[PDB]
Amino acid sequence: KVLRDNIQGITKPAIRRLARRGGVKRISGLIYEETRGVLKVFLENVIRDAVTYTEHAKRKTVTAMDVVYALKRQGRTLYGFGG
Amino acid sequence: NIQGITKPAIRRLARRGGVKRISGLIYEETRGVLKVFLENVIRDAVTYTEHAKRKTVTAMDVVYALKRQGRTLYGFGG
Amino acid sequence: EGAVNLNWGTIMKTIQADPYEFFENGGWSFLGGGESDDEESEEE
Amino acid sequence: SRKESYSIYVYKVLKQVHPDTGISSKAMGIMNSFVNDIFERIAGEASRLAHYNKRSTITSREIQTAVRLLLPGELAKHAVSEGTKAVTKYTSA
Amino acid sequence: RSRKESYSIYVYKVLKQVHPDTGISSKAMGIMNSFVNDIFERIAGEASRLAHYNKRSTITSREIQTAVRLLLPGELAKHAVSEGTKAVTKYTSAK
Amino acid sequence: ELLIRKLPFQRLVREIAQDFKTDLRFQSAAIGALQEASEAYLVGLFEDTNLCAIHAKRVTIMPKDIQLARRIRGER
Amino acid sequence: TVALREIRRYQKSTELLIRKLPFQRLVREIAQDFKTDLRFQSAAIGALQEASEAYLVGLFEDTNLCAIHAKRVTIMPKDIQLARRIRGER
Amino acid sequence: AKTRSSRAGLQFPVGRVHRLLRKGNYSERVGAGAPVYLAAVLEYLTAEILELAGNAARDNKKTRIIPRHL
Amino acid sequence: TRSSRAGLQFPVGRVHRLLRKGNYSERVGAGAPVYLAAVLEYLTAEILELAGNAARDNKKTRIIPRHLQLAIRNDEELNKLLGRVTIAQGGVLPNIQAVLLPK
Amino acid sequence: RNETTNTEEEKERLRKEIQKQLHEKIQKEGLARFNKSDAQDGNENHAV
Repeated sequence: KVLRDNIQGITKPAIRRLARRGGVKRISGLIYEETRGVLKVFLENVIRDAVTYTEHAKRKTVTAMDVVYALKRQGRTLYGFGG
Repeated sequence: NIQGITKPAIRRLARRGGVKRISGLIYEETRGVLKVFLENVIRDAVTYTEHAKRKTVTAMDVVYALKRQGRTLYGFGG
Repeated sequence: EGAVNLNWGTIMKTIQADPYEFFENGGWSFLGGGESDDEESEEE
Repeated sequence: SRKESYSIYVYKVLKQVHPDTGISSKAMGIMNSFVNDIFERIAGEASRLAHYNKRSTITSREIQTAVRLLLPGELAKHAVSEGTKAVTKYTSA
Repeated sequence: RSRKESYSIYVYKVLKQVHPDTGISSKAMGIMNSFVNDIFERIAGEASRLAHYNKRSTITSREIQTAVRLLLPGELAKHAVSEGTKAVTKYTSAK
Repeated sequence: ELLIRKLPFQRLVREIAQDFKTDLRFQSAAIGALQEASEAYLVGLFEDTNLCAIHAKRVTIMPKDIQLARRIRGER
Repeated sequence: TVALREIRRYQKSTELLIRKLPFQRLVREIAQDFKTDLRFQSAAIGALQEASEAYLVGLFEDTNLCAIHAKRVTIMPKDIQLARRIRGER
Repeated sequence: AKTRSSRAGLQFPVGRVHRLLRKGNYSERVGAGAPVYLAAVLEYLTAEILELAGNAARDNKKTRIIPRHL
Repeated sequence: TRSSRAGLQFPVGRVHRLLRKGNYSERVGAGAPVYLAAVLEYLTAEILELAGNAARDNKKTRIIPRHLQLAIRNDEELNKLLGRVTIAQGGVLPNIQAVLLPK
Repeated sequence: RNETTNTEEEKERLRKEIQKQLHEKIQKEGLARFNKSDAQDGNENHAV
């Protein structure tokens, strides 16, 4: 089964909650799509590296350390999941 | 010696940066920012020099100190 | 201190409606996050 | 498999600092990640210095100047003092 | 005297291979040498980290290839991998 | 606590991963780490956007504030 | 108009826009607060000046972007502070 | 004082840090006080962090430190 | 030489020695330096191609740092690759904002 | 440093103790300012 257009699973109230945690009081309606695109470009950049690590270890499962190294490469060091 | 960075020099730097109009406090603000930057970079360079047990600051110390900050510079022996 | 921004415009209207009942309950103590007063003991 | 972590050492340090406080498992994971990260930073910078100066040994001077580069002012001063004190007393003993 | 190494002659040979009727200043040759050293350092550090992740004592061409893939952007990485594979096969086919 | 729903996020991650290699498996902690990083990143971006919007004397964040923030951060 | 003439003139040239002796005196003044009797190779001062001007020009570009975002031609200290905060410097 | 941690009055493992510095491909040789110095620094920094984490957990009337307090 | 066997101009022995003396790994395979030399040669060829084009565009027969800066900042992939480096005497690209232009 | 962080944190325990005394002081202050008789006399702002 192929997944098709699941970006709309980032619902509008979710983006609103992320904005409220960010301190945003009033939100324009074009933001939600803007944010969605931004997030896509982020994940595509992180996943492409995680997958690159997974494929280099000659594995077939993406592990948490692959994600940790992919983030560390971008200066996105993450504590809590190993390291 | 911080007065040596005159107003025309800051104007020139802003014109090469494409700035068309400049406030009057921009000069002091820029002097403060430059002082902070230079303080950090020279502190790192002097750390490198002291470690190398030298009394002269070389170009290699500056280049490694900029690589430390992430401001990689080409054309000085790197 | 709190992790969340409060709706002070609702809170101050409730406090204006009955200032006495507000202090009777505990007053400003509700702002101290949650008063669980118990060991978290999250580690198994 | 015997996996290595700094958990027992963090318990020791915590009891030294806060006898009546406990740490969650996730906070211990974070602390382990932090310790590993700092070790990696310091060892990499020490290696970089050793190569910069055409040396093939990591001595306490390289580690000291790495701490000087990485840590900010007060933190660097206190950590340098602590490390020199510990190294002096280990040498003396 | 001080016999210190650089990439100037190789950069000059490459320039004359791509642009025959074009020279290069000394300051630009210095910048190109610094650029080569930088890219070398980046690739070798990535290869080392990958080797240590995968628990291997050896830096082979697989590590170099995957570090190239990690570091360079899509088309650039593709062309570079093509070049590297071509050169490795041509060197291995002969002896 | 995480704000994006966990299963829609899993499906999004799988959909994006479906381009780089067909039929990949994922650890659960991998998806959890991805969600934590994504939400932290977005919160920082919304902080910068709020700063820009306040700079423009506004209170409403608009897409050009996001664009300015990503430009200054050095994002492509 | 002279402002735009100068912008065109300075985005064309590459020569250093700070006088050498003032920058050397500033560097020595700053360095004297960490260790007395320090010496600097002339190339060290040159590299420092190149890096400082490149940094300042990038900062002025971000400041100009912020100023245009607010719909102003004039750059202001609050623009600089906002740019440095968004970069992650302050 | 058998363990090298005891001879230095430390809680972190000097021997493990020594092994990781050696079996880590950093330099051809390693000193004798570099592991001691690094362990001292690491222990100091962890104590520094745990003090403030304990303070924050005590300001929230909690006995267990969680990621929130860190 | 090993450069000739691979049809290369960059040195294989020098790169192997630098990898050997750089404290990277216990041992270094023989296909790594060839691949890395090929990558470096490709990247320098691309850089020098665009810089020569930029220098001819200015009607110069010698490459200066200005042409390197123009070639780098004008190529999207290279400019993304060399995103943090500053080039001495490279200058900046000519760029005037739309709202500052006269009316 | 450990004896200074102990000293600084004991000054921070005094900071917390002061803050606790301030919260207890304001609770009692409010309880005195507002009596149950004022609550009974509710000037309902009936819309005028």
